[PDB]
Amino acid sequence: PISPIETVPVKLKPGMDGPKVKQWPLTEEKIKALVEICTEMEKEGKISKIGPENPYNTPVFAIKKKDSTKWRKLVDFRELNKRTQDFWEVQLGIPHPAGLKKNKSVTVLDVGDAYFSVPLDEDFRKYTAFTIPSINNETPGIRYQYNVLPQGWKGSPAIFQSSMTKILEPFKKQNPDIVIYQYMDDLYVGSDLEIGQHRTKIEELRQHLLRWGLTTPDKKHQKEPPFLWMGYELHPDKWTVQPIVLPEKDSWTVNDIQKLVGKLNWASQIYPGIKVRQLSKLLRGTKALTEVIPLTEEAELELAENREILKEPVHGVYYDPSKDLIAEIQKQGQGQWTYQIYQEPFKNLKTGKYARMRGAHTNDVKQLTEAVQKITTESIVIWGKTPKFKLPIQKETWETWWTEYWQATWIPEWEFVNTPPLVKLWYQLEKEPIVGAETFYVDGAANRETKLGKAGYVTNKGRQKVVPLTNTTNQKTELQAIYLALQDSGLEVNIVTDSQYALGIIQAQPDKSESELVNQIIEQLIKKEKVYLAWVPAHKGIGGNEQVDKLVSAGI
Amino acid sequence: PISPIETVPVKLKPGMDGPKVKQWPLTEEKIKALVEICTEMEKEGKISKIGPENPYNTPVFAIKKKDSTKWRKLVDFRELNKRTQDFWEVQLGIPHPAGLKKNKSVTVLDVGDAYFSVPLDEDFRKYTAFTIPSINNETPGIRYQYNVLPQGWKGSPAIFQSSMTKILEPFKKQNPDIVIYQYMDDLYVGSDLEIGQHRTKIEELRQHLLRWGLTTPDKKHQKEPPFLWMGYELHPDKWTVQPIVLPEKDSWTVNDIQKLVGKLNWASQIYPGIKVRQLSKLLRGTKALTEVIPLTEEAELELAENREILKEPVHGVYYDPSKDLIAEIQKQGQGQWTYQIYQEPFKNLKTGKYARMRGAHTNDVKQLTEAVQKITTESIVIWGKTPKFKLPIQKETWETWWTEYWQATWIPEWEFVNTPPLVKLWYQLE
Ligand SMILES: COc1ccc2c(c1)N(C(=O)OC(C)C)[C@@H](CSC)C(=S)N2
Repeated sequence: PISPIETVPVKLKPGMDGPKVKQWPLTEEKIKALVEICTEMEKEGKISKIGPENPYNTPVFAIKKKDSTKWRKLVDFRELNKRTQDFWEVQLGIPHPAGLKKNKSVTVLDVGDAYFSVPLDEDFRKYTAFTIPSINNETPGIRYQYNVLPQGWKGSPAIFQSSMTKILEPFKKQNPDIVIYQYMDDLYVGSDLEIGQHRTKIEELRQHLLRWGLTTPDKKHQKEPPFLWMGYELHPDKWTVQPIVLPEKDSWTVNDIQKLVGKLNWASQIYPGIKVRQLSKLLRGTKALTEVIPLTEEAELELAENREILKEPVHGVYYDPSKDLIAEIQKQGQGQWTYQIYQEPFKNLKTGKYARMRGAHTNDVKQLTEAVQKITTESIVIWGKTPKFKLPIQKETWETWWTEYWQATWIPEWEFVNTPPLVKLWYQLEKEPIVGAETFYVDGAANRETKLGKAGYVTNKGRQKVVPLTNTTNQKTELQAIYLALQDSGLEVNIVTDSQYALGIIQAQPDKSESELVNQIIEQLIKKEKVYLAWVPAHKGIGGNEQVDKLVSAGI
Repeated sequence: PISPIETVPVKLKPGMDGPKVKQWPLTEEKIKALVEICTEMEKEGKISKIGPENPYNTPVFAIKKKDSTKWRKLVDFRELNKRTQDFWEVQLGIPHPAGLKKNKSVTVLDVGDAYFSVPLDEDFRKYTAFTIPSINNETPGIRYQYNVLPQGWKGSPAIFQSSMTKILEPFKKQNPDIVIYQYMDDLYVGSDLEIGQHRTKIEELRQHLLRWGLTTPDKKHQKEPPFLWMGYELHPDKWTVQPIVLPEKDSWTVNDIQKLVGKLNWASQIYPGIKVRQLSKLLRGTKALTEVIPLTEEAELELAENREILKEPVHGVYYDPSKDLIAEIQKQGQGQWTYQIYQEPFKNLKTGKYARMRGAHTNDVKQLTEAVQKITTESIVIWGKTPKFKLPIQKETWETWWTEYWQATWIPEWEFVNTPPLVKLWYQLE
């Protein structure tokens, strides 16, 4: 049944014309199966035979699924989709179960083939044209043309949604309180009316729709209470994804690890603590899906650690605005952090994770704040609100940090919390130069081509030292020189550098870097009493720099 | 009321289709507020909901421009401007009165509402499409297109230029010694007469305007400690400075000399020919730090002579209108921040220092946003162009909190700095 609703005007991308594909015939039983549908599709008015005029073709596939009983066809408008104008984004994102409201009764209606009920613009029909020659191609005039929204076509979804939005409006107002949502071929209706008062209203909606032209052949609520919406498992007061199973192999490929990382990533929503750190760390190699990446003990100790979690069911609660929002975060180490957002304690609303990847060595605090951000962001995306923050940070360590750092930030409403993995700044590089402490003029360099470097220092009291290095970088040398300077010094020290780069990392105050050298330096910094770092230019610089590099150079 | 007035055909540069821009997710209150606004504007005939046939989009925001009571719907037209107006920067472009800067006192006032009566080209309206975001994607986005002239848009005042000029003439005639620039929904008015006389002269224009049309310069009111009353009152009679400032005392120890030389070495990239060598000579001997070493002979020649090149900078004072301005601010001491506008690195056209009283609301973001806003007006007045900003702040961070303290009608282009520069000194430039 065709819907009377007004059809939106559709044109082709400027100066373009529609498809002309006079397809290669098939005298198969398929050619009769075609008209079996057509000369019964036109009866329902979905299509219409058009005259031998200008209307140009689009390929028909007479196929049918593996013994589908009902042999159903489908025209593929691949070339038409190319020609048609651009519409508004349908899949502008999906709603997240994390910020929905508690509903007494929810219903879902099947809006498939409802695309087929909504009509198509008259000054456009001609483009969806198609012909189909039978016996000996001596009867070509079996030329049909669509009147509704063609399955698979470009406009089809964006228009349908619009038409439905249009259609639901009068109904959404005769009873404002009941909310409706729609997507693809599903209609998630919902309200807080007693089952009977509720189930009647549904049949009311059904008749309304049916009064236009759309159809819901399913007598009532046909979709079983537990729903598989975009994988998610939906129940009246809880949510998850029941089918969350990842197989164990022994010699897998990049192809398979990608799906793993992704299924794991998916699970991060409710399952607290899931880490994909080492799990993804390996995929970093130049992509070739069929190449087998051998697992590391870390990658092994991570999956099973995850399997442990994923083995048992854990659900998610729903949103209730009347109650305030709160989020808590905590560190897992190696850059991994994890969060949970709740309202009622241990009434898990949603969870997730952040990890500072690729861009190595950074401060712990910058991470925590980078974390807050993802959350802040994702909250607005969901609840349109920003949560109260429960985070392991001493107020003074934050005060000093933003008062120290160069880049700008703002962490809203937050409160302290204790958990062993506490975030704090272990050291601070001295602001002013330490008076009694020895001055280590330092320098480092390497023969970029040969990779053989020499690192070292000289002190105010002529305490020199130079140590060789091979298969290292010019920068590795620069840092090695500082570590050296730290080692051989007392509790308080003043160190001066030639490289601006070197300076940066130390001032950045990181911790727990995978880089073996940086850790060593970090530990030295923590062990120290006071450390004043200074920076002077590399080449034209003096102050000792006009000797410390003549001391560390040899080879070319 | 649908006005039968004739419109001007708006066609952009071919090979450039309309803005398909992602709408930032907004706060609940902010959304309801936009809905309020739009619903009334819809009745007023101003804007109209559209269908799927319109794929274009533009970001909308919610501001508290007045004095933070009612919500102002701000539209991010940045793209459309690019997409149309850079060819209508010539076609019907409003020229800049190059002395507005040399002027003694200027005032800015909303003239946005003016464009609302006037209609927008039928075949172009589609490009003004914007979307009000539904929370958690609950419902489909709310889509309208402007039917009249858009506030944020740069093409709007261009069209109204004719109408504006006319509505200005009586004031322009009786008052010649007063300049009037129109960059967007704002009118900049400059005078060389003092405050008292000037405010009464402004009220005059406001009155004049309001007389000559429902063009309403929104109400005068106070705020901060030493109580103000009407319009944003700038004073470009002092829009110049030398924020360099070397240590007039701290030049005794090794470190002081060490640190000194580096800033001087960076200054070399800007002010050419700076003698640092003779001064850096009394360092070479690897001597201890904190050692109070008195300054030598030939080394003093490198200071005093190059300390006067720091108080007299002239070179490529030139400004290319074919190129764009780039302003980069950097976080300094608690309350202070420092900006630098240039078009080609080191070639610094304007260099200033911003600083909001540390105490009122010691917020980090507010400060920056405030800065940018000011830094920008500083540009318009002096060049009639908004700079691309190199922001020392996290992308995601800004995209969240900017719209909060944004009391401007316009929105400049921006970028984010993810790198710490040695550039930060006691008083720094670029
Ligand atoms: C067991 O299914 C549900 C349980 C709670 C909710 C929903 C479905 N919601 C929905 O939009 O359907 C899909 C897209 C999730 C709506 C009520 S249906 C309008 C809300 S506010 N909370």
